[PDB]
Amino acid sequence: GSDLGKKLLEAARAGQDDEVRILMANGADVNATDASGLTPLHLAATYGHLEIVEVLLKHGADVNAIDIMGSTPLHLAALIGHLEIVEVLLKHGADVNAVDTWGDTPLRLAAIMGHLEIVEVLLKHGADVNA
Repeated sequence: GSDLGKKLLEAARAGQDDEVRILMANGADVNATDASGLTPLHLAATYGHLEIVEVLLKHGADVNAIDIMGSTPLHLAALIGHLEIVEVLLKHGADVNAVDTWGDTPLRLAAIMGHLEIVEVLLKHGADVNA
């Protein structure tokens, strides 16, 4: 039979907000992970799907879920450059100073990418310049 968690990951990545809600109401685990540890929240945060990020969080998504590389959804939003998603993640308790496998924080990632508005937001939320 079909895997609801795999469908939830695909709906979160595709930006299908109606399907995300339906899947979860029918038993899809909000914290379903693929082979690399990516959750629906990691995918919605990467693809810039703000409403899906908010829906996932309201349904109990782990805001600080880490994949095999230690990337939290905040790392992914800061790297790509989704400002409103960074702000929503921080509001829901994202670890501003989370360090991935390469020793990078969301602040480092936003800085190297030249995402200055995100840099300022992270710093205002307690990003440690020495982490």
